[PDB]
Amino acid sequence: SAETIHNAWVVVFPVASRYELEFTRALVKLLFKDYHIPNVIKSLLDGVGKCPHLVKYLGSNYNAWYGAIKLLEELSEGQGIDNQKISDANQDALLEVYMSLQEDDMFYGTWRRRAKYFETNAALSYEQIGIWDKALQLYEAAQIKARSGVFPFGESEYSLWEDHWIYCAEKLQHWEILTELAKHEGFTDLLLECGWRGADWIADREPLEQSVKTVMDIPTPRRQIFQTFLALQGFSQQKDTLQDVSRLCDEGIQLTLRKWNALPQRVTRAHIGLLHTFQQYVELMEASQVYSSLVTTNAQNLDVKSQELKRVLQAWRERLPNDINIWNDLVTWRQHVFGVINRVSYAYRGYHEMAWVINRFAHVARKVCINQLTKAFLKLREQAKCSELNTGLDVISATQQKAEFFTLKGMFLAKLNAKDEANQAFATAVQIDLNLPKAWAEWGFFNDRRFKENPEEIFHAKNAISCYLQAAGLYKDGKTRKLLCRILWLISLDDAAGSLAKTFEDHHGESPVWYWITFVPQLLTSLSHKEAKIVRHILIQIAKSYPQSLHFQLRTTKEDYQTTDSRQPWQDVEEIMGILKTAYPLLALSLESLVDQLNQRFKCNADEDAYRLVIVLYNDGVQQMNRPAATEASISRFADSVLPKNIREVFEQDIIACNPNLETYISKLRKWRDCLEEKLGKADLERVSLHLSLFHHQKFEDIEIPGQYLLHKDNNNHFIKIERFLPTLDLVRGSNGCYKRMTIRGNDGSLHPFAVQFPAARHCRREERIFQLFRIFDDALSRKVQSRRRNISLTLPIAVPLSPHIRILNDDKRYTTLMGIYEEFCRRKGQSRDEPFAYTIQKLRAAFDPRLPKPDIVSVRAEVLASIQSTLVPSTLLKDYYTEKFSNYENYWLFRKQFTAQYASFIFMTYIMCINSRQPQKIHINEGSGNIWTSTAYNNSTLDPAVKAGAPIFYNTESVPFRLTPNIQKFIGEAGLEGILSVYILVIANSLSDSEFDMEQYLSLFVRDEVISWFAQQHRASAQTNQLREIVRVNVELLTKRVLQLNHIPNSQNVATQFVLNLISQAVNPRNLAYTDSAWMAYL
Amino acid sequence: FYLIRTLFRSIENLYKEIMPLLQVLLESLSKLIHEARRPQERDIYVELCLTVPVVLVPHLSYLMKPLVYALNGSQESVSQGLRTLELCVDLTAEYFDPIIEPVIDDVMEALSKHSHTTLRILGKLGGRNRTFIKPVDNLPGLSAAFSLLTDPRPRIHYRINSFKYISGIFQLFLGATQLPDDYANRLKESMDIILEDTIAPDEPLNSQMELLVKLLESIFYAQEVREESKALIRGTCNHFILLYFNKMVIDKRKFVRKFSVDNLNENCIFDAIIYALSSSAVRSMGLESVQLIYDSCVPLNVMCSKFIEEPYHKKLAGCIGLEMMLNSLNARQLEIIRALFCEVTNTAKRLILNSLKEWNNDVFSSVFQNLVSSLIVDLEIVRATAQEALRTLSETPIATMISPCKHILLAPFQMQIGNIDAITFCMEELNRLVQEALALVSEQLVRLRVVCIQLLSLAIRSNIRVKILVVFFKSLCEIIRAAHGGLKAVIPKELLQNGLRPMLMNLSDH
Repeated sequence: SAETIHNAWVVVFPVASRYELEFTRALVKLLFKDYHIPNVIKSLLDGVGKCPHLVKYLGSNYNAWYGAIKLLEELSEGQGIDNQKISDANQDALLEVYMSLQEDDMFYGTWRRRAKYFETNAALSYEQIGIWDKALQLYEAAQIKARSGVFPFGESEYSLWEDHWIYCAEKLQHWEILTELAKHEGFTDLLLECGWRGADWIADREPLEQSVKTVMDIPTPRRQIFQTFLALQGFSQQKDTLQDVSRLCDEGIQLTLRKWNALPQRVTRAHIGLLHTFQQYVELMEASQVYSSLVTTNAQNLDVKSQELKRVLQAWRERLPNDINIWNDLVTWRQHVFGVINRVSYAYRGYHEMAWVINRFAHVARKVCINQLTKAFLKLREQAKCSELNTGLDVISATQQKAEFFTLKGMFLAKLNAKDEANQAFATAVQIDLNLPKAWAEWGFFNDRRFKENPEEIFHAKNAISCYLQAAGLYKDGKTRKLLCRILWLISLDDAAGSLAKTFEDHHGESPVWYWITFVPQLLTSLSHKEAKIVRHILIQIAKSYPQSLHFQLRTTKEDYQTTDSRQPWQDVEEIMGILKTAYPLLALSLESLVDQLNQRFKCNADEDAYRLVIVLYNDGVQQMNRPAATEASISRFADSVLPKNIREVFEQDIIACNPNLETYISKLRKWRDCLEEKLGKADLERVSLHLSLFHHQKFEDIEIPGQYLLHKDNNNHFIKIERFLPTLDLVRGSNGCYKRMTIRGNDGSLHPFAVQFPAARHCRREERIFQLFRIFDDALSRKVQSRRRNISLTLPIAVPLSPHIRILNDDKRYTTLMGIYEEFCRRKGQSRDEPFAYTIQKLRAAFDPRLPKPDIVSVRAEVLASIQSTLVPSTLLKDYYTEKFSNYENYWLFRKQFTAQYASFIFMTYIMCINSRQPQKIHINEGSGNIWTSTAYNNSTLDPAVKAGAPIFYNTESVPFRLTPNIQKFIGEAGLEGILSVYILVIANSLSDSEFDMEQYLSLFVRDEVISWFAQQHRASAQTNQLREIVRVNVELLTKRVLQLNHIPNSQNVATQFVLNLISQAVNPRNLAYTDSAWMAYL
Repeated sequence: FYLIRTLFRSIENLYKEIMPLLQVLLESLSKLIHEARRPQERDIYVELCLTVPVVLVPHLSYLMKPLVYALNGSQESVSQGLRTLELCVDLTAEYFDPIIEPVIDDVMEALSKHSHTTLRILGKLGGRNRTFIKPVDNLPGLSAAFSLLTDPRPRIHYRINSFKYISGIFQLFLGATQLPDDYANRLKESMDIILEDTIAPDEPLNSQMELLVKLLESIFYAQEVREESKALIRGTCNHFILLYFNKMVIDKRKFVRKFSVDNLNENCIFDAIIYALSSSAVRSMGLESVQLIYDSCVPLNVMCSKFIEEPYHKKLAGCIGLEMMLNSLNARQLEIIRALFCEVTNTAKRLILNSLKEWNNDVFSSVFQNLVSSLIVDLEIVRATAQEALRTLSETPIATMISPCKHILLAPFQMQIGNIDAITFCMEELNRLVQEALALVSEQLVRLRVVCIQLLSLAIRSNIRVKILVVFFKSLCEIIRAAHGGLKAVIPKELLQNGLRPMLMNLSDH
């Protein structure tokens, strides 16, 4: 057998269907070839044959696959606005065509909140769960009625309608059925036919099945799933009804699930509805047909399918859950009670026990209209199945003590203070009865804190409420159990060491550790006060003889990291080492020998390698002594296969030019300077350390790996030994410190590695306490009903710090941050080392006459800032590195979602608690994953009232440290802060309202006292009142002033976009970024 | 018990390793007994021994461990460990193993679980290619609607027959299928009944190793393949080592040559790529046509996946293009990787060692001995084959060569031949004798102690090292105490009587 042969041969060879390839290839080839009269043939043939041209060939030659959305959406959405004058077709076609399918988030929020006028962007963009959706409808209607210069936008109208149905979903089905008489081809038939079927409805079921099945195009499996489930369901008892319906299709519809393989979005989605509907319909139809066909009263229906089928099906189906799935599956799968109860104990227990999961799951998981709109034998079921109105209506129709005490104390406690009122009702109602759960925590914490806040004699009676905590000794545990530790603060309001001596010692010693081993942290900080006993015997005996390996990291790290100071370590280490050594065997021989030898084996080399020693010794000796006997010392020590061609050029030039005069100095200086400077690492533990060996893993010792050995996370699992690896340990690139990245190869399922950040810290070992603040992020795991499943949980690692300056970080794919990857990747390629700020500041600041005569201007900043600061190094590095670093949809989607979620969650979660640093050395990252892991005076108010000592000082001093990048701050993500406002505003605004628990203990214990110089904080913070502000004033003022508000009259609350617009507009500009004053001098 | 214990414990490896699948499956498929220590010890030892040495071992071990481990009684640690290791090593593969592992796993998990479901499912849950790598003879609008609806500008071009014919033909042609029972309800219900998803996540994703590993593995794991691989490896290694060794100064002798001798695309690339991609033939046609046209006129998946008529063109085009392109512009990685993986190791090691060692002088012996000893001694069949082949083939420095046999053999048929040949053929003394003799202390103690004591005592200050090490090690303290005390003490009256009376009195009084 160039565009005419490829377009004519490729477009004409495929015709020997096939409409999109011939129409798109003929129209694009004819329009581009006829309108462009060379990169399309090479890029299309090389890019399409090796695996604009790659997105069209790879995105169009897949026969409409799942991977074509990235190339088609990226190529069709990469250029739309800011081009000539056509924007309605690109904005409407790109927003309407890209604001569908399943993967949206940033596309739906940015396209639905930043396009044309968008009058419904507040309720539509701020909706999500459907909170402010209640009104949204009102706003839409109003605009419609008004008009007069409206932007039409039907899509908006339809959205409003859908929202309306959702709101009126289930509960408001009354009027929704009217839609079946008009608007609602699938919503009226599916909602009205699925929400209430009948027994002898042949015409009502034959029209939906015979009219909702014509192709049927299941993709889009709403009509096929509703018609198949509605047509196959319903016990009609028509002889061959279950056999013909279950034998004709049934399993064949499962083949439609294979279509999901062509569109995995997202993971389950259709698998839960198809598997739950097919398994529930097949199990309910088979059990109802067999039980209904095997008679009953005639032999009382025997048994078999009763306790095992009802207990296994009700326990597995009711207990195996995750909104629409609970209401649709629970409301649609409740048809078995009519067939088994109408042809007569299982209907009342199954229907009453299974029908209550939608109110508790929807009302407890949807948290305003869901809980208020979704909610002698008839008095208990009718009154229990669901200030004077709650007590009179709930008590006029134990539940009385928990409902009256929890409703009266929780509903009457705020107000503001408490004092009395709920003190007698909470203490009297919680100091008796028997089993209770919320009364001990709510009435115990509120009555103990409010009653013990006055610090008097009667407050000592509140210590008796601590006995109620014993009632929680057999009620499992959980993170909320940590709140019980706050009750220990009530002991501070007691007398000396008595009061709760028998109750605390007997209750704490007669039970397990629970919160005495899994909590730790703050418990390891109470040492200067009277904490040498009380819970020391129960915590040391239970944690040392009940928790197995749990006190080895805290005892070895706390005892080995750091005249009362010189005598406390001998008595504590002698008593703990004697009681533990006499308790176990050998208390911790493998942990003490392995931790002492491995943690103390870094003292001897503690060296470099061959290039640093040969280049430093040859360069220092030759450069310091020069200002073939001597040439044999560098060749014998620099021969390690890392001198190319330094050994050949230095040995050949130095050995060949060892005479004359100019050849020796020129060849020795040029060869020694170029060879010694062009090759300037490794770490060999077998020829320096030699401890890992016989640390043979210590002949397979009985010890866990470092990092995966805790009391709560991964507890009582496959705890095996780690085989480590060889001895060829390489450093992490080469920053300011020698990061010794070790390798921990585990053949028993522990193949990982280790790291070391040399031995330097800011506040020494106390700086490690700052890492405890990261543990506060774990508290979010106790309050994430939708952020944990919608935000892919959060980034967290395992870092075991050794001694007082060593840290064992986890590196999955090397380690790279912002300054290392930006400075190393941007300062490479050409001849670059110290430019950007040095070349721009030195050339721009030294290009004029230094005098400066006289001001001048010479403004300002301004053009000098834009010419000596904005000189590229922003969109080209982030766009070229982020765009060129990806090669498929997994790298772009995983890099964009992981970078946006990790940067927004790490910046929003790490930019608080006096840690809002706009410079580097903060939120770090890696490579393949990312993440970010690396006064005035006193004026005290004595006592009594403490709601008037609000001294707010506002004086700017020092601070600064708010520059550098920026740079690609508004271009590193996606259109500034489009996708970060939903996760940052929703995740940051979703908390700080309930489920506090750890607040006064972590804030008061971590903030009190000041470090260092314990004089003003220790001598001024030791009072005899309630709160001393500091943590309460900073946390209440910052959280209350920064998280306000959430509700109003017409759903007009701040943030919304007040935090992103005020923070981005007030932190990403010229005077704001150049004049510092970011977070008001770190708050401070 | 005698056949499974003797045949499974007595292990030329194809009959003994493959006899347990048919013997244990056919003998255990009659619903009998014989378990407890036999199924538990056989499943734990078979999973640890079969998984510690990691295509016949994965298919035979994964396909044979489920038949012997899934036919017991209870579901304790043997079911979670054996099912987690066997199911984690290979899941839904080898056709028969996929249909034979899902029935026993789903029936055993559902029947045995109907606290084990939370720990077994949560501790053994793994999101892989189960929903997309199943099929087993089983049997769209985003790109067409977005790509076809995103444009439609400029002028007009019908734009109705494509959407109507594609939607009606695709929905009408795709909405009707056919099936005949077979195994649709079991695979669909058993494979789709597990409803325990946990989001998705799993980002990760992300030049001498690909060319050296692909050229050395593809050229060494392959007549034309032996002549082209031997001539290309010998010419590339000799030309790269001789050309990169920086020699030829001002010699007066001869023998200083033989360094180099060897030295329309739009229609063929567009027609071959469009015609071959618009219809296994795309990799051979595109790689052979692009490699032959590009290499004659002027990638790792086809050579790596096809090298294990397309093998000669893929191996010759990939090896010639990678060797010529990578060498036309490192001896430890190519020589160790090409010689450490049986005629290629002896021919490449003997030809490269004889030609490189005879063609040269302290830089070649010091760099070759230090790089070969450090690279060969610094690195389960790769360590024994590379250390035994490199040490036995290169040994024809007592601390580095004596420390690797005792440290590698004591930290874990090749150990006896390698340790006996290297220790017996490889033969200041207080540190090596006291450290090796005191640190080297059932065949490793008798072989190392008898070989070191016989060679050190027969080839010619041990009272302080033997008395201090034996008194401190024997006085400082179930198989470690009896084996260490009996083996270390069977080779001062208070330490011998008081220290030896507890072993005979405690061992004889029980």
